[PDB]
Amino acid sequence: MRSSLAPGVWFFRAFSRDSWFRGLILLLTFLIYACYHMSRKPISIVKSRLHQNCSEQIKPINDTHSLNDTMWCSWAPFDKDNYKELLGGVDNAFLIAYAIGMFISGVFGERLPLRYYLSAGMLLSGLFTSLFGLGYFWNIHELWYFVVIQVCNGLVQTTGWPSVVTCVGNWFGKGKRGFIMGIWNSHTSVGNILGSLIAGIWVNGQWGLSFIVPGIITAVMGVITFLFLIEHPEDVDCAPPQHHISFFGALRIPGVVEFSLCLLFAKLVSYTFLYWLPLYIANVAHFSAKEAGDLSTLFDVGGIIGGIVAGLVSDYTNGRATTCCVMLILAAPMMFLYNYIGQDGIASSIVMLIICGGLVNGPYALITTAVSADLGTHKSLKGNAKALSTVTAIIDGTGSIGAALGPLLAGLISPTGWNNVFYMLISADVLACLLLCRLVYKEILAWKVSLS
Amino acid sequence: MRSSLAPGVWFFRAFSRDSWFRGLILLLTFLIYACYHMSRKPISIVKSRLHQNCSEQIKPINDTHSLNDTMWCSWAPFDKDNYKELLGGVDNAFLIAYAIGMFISGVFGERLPLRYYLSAGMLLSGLFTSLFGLGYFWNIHELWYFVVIQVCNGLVQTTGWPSVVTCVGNWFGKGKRGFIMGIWNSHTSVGNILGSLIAGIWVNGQWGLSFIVPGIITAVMGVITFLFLIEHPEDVDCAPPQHHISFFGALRIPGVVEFSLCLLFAKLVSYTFLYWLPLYIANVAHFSAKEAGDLSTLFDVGGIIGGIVAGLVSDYTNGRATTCCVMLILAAPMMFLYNYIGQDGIASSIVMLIICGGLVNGPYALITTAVSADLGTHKSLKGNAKALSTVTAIIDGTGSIGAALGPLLAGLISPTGWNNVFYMLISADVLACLLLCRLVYKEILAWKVSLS
Ligand SMILES: O=P(O)(O)OC[C@H]1O[C@H](O)[C@H](O)[C@@H](O)[C@@H]1O
Ligand SMILES: O=P(O)(O)OC[C@H]1O[C@H](O)[C@H](O)[C@@H](O)[C@@H]1O
Repeated sequence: MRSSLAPGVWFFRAFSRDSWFRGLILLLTFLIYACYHMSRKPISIVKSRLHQNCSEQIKPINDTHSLNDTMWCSWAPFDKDNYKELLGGVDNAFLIAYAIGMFISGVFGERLPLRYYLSAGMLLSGLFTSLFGLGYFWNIHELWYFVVIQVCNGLVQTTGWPSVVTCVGNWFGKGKRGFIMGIWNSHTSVGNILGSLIAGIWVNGQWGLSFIVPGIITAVMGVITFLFLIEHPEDVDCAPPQHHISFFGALRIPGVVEFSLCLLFAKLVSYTFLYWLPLYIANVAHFSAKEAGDLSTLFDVGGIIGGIVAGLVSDYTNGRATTCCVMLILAAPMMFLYNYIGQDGIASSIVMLIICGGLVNGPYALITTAVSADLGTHKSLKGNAKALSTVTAIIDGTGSIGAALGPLLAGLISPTGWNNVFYMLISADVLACLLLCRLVYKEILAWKVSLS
Repeated sequence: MRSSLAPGVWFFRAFSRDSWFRGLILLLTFLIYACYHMSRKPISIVKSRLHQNCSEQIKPINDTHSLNDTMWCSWAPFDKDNYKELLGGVDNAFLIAYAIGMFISGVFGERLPLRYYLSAGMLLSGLFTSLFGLGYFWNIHELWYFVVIQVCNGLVQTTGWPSVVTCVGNWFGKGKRGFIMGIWNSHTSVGNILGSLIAGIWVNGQWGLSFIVPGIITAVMGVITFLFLIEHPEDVDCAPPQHHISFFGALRIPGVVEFSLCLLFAKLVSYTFLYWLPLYIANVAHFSAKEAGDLSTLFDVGGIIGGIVAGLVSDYTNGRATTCCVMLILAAPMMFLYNYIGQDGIASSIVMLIICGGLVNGPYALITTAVSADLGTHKSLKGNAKALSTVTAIIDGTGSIGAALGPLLAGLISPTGWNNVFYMLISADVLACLLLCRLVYKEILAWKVSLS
């Protein structure tokens, strides 16, 4: 009768029954959509391996050249002078089929059960990623094989996000916001920050195992999701969350017509860093393809902090739009200085990657809730759920056209120098920071009430 | 309303509230007493490193010899011809202080709370194990340092077992027996089978990190036990388990006087294999000290199977004594054949280690319950709890004198050849299989009732 309860189980018994079921559904859907971004990454890390320089390459013992070849280093379709323009098509042959997939998944998406539709997405997303890596063993040398695998990997892998938002919205109720779901939104950057560390291993050597291993980890987390997913909280009998064509008319609203071209510009800037940075940092600093991949991750370790800090500060100050304009208008001088003096001493680049990763990938997770907060208050009121569904089908529609216009435009300027790429990416942030004609003009208008 | 419950959570919701609390207390006390046996092991794996042969050793670049030395391979007290007799004292300077510690812990043991007495045992058991390994960095060359560390590591590490049996006996109630606690009794062999794989790493080279790392893993599982230990099931309000000097007179009973000298012989045989086998297998097969340590584990992977099979078969057949005499009387020809033709072709030794590990370490976990079942039925009946406590203080008393007589006797015969060691270990099994004058004569007596 002398020994009391231990501190561990006395801590663990404080939490209610509901607060464990709304607590493991964050740990499930964290590791689901992190494993999606781990799958999408290694096409962007192996680009400095499919074409390379035979001058620094040692001569082979096995005679596979004809003494004037210099094409036995390169993989075979990516061999000529256009190794940057024939690869910028393979980069968005995934993204165009992804942008069509997000639009079709707004029709045939709710008509299937969620656990049978998310787990058959993570299995056919781990199949088609690895058929891209089995091209190394079957030594297929054709451009028309590596594209159809991408156009079918883009159309399958769109089952990830519109299932995760419903699985969390059934437990928490359409737009929670706090410190916990500020941590949960780093699930799309943890995926990139360990999709480069895992895939990087096999690069120098047999690169076919850079696509097979993240094509099997996604296939196993497609089984774990099939065994342990709970859609609606009435299943385990927990508590429900506590509650709170017309297209031509939709262009007449003073809303969408200036935010559709603000999600187009924002994602340009983020996705060209997602894809073409492990080739830039290998081409300028003259590293290998393991030192190019592992150095990039310091962009994402700033992308985490830029999502935490801008989420807290926009909760201390009411209105989540005036803290996006500051970071967008401040990102441009930092990436100009990073192109200016950021590739000689590593103490400069380890600072500059983290700063231009905080300032670019920060507001990316914030401007969507910022604009959806404004479009809730209109003459077309909150009761018209179909009207808000259609006018938020448009914004996230052109948001994914800004995806496909990123690396396609980056893979045609890049043979004319890298500096012209950063002029475009600096001009795009200032063209994207023109949301202030509406949201900032309303938010500073409502701060004079602090005088009263 | 179409998606049902998943198979995973529908499986997990079948088990009652009590069956998780009596289910994690096996997973805690498995990893506690496995981490004790991981700590005790690496003195037995590094013995082929503290003294070695300079003939196969390459000559050093740094001049640390005087051209006739041949003692710069050896560690400094273990250098002369008696490197097997000065090490057999360090082997049981742990075990004598352990045998005194088990007897003192029958007096001052219940007078402390269990969670404060098991967690200060796994911390002062990870301190004094690692002070033996800090002798490599402080390069102390003295026999009188490595013994006092052992005589204080033996006296502390006796807090392990008489706390684990009370922590399980409060939940399950003095002697459960089934397939689950047949698996739980392999916790003393999983510790040896991963105390050789972990410690083996640093042997060839800096052997001081063969004692520091299992001196820190025990120190961390001394914290995990401090946070998550539950003694009595009235603490979390589960269900209680369902229930069922006099020393000179204790020698007059027809019991103890022939089982005290049966636990003395049984543990001799097991402990000389626990300690002196990674030196035998390095000395005969002429391996290194990583191939000697990793080959030994195939003894313990037979020690697991010999504990599972003899636990099931003694439940299919009533009476747990006639299945111990078979394995003890059959172990002797197999270890004779293992000394005869078991060190030339590895396909022979990989069979023979597993067979003489099943037949030797099998009944070790079974004869104690076999004798405690018989001593429950006597004229001194089950009500006299102090009488059974005293007459089971004697059997487990001399059980630990059989510990200290093992490696001490093995470290004085071993400079006269290894074959004379196996003659002693073959004679000890036949001298230990003379329990049949009492238990087998009673058990075959009660099988004629199967005729009626
Ligand atoms: O993860 P993606 O495919 O880039 O989708 C982008 C969506 O997820 C991000 O992580 C943000 O949480 C959302 O603001 C954004 O709409
Ligand atoms: O684990 P040891 O210190 O060798 O203690 C020996 C005790 O534990 C073994 O694993 C068996 O379960 C018991 O029959 C034995 O009495």
